[PDB]
Amino acid sequence: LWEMPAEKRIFGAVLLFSWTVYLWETFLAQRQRRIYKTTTHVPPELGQIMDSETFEKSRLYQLDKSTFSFWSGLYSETEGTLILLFGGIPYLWRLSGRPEYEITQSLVFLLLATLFSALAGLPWSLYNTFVIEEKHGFNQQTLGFFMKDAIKKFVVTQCILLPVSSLLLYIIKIGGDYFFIYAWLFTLVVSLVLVTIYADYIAPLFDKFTPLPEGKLKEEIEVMAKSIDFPLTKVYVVEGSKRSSHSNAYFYGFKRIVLFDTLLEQGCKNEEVLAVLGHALGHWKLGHTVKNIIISQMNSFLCFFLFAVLIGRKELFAAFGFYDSQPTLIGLLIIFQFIFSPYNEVLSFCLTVLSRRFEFQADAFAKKLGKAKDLYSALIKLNKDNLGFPVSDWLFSMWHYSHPPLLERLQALKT
Amino acid sequence: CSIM
Ligand SMILES: [Zn+2]
Repeated sequence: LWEMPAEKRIFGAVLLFSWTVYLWETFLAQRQRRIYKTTTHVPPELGQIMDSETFEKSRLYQLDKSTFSFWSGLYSETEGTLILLFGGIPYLWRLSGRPEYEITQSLVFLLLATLFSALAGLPWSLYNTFVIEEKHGFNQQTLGFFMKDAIKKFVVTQCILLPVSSLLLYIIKIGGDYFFIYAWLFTLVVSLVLVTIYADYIAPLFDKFTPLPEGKLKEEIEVMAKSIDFPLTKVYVVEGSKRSSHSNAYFYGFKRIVLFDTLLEQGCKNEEVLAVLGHALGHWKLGHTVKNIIISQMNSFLCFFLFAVLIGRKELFAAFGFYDSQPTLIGLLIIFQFIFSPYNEVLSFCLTVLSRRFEFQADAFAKKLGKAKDLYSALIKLNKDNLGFPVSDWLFSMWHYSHPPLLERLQALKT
Repeated sequence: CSIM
């Protein structure tokens, strides 16, 4: 073309996509913000689900969350655009200087990159917990706990990041010409290792983990565990009351159950807790856990393959300001976080659609166990506990909501 | 997976 450039065109394409996706999500955010402002009256369908006092408490909470979501989101989108345009990343790469040498430079660049990321986002994080979560009486955290936890998490992150990054960069630089297969198999091992280690060693460092005390709930759970042939080791009661009044539950293994102390206490009755367990046990029995891993490793193989195909192109490096050298870590950032952006956005939308279908299947499994009436009462009680707005814009919930709306889940259980 |  005697009218358009090459490297400057692909850089513009990245930013043009990043802004259209942002404007799409902002249009969606505006569409749902209107729902919070318009629907001031309790609907006749969700009339028995929520009362006028709880509905208005939920209306203002989701409204304050929406306002923050915009400005915190806008700052991020502006920062990203400004760092790229100003040429922050290549200049930050230069200041982290002065195969082992490139890996060391990549390691210090990463240490500096994550340090700025953590510090710039910390005031926004501090606002959410101490202004939004505190105004609507959810937060139970002190400024000291928040600060001590932020450092705790940042330290633990770097101690996992640096050795994994150094070994991954080593495999790409040393290995070849089919380096992407060993690099994909390395991430495959690192994924399964960190999954088993996390809940047993990493997770108890930030939150107090204690096994469920013996009682009517503990005995009935073992009866249910033996019934579904679930290899239960122990049930855990996570001290989530030290952070916030929010209630939830999860499960892990290679097996142990994880339930919030806010859900057990106020919370949900023992009959409702067992129904919530029956739903979570559904993801194990229906193989939702195994299916999600198969998708994640299929995605990384496709990504590493296209990376190996595009790493050789010097045009993508020159686009973002890298002319003198083509660094490996920089190649991973440009291709995985910018070139793959359209694919990553489509895949995320497809996985959100799948997550909703996986939740309906786990709810259907809870009904198949007979605890349908108990789960119906639990879902409503947990919605009041977390001040969840029952009304939602269809276009917003279809794109963002990993869990289907309360009214949709309740109607499937009633049937 | 989760509940909420
Ligand atoms: Zn679930």
